[PDB]
Amino acid sequence: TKLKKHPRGETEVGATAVAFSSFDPRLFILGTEGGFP
Amino acid sequence: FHQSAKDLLDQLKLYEQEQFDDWSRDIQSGLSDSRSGLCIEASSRIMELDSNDGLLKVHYSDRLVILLREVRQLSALGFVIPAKIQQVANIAQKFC
Repeated sequence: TKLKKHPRGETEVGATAVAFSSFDPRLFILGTEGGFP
Repeated sequence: FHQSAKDLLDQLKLYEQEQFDDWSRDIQSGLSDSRSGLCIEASSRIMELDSNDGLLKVHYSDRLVILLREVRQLSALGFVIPAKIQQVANIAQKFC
């Protein structure tokens, strides 16, 4: 399971899609609803 | 150009705010009117519907997800959520 910037407040980090780089299992981007990747 | 385009832009800004104001008012009114009044998880009202289609009459039936989406929308868009909604939203979490 937790990405939250300034937890316990107006922080609801939801995303619509995620992509992962073939380069490395631990690199990926979250398509946040906020709009800023 | 500026005259026309600016007048249009201002109208667009007004459009958004008007739609928002209505949204906010209706949510605050609905909560204060008929949802703050001890909404409970009433059991299935079977006898009312003589078809075995037990009507689980609960104010929270739809409202739970509506409130969660409502606060998500306002938060993402950089709007202030009046306390009244934040309070019932935290309650909604417990029911969920």
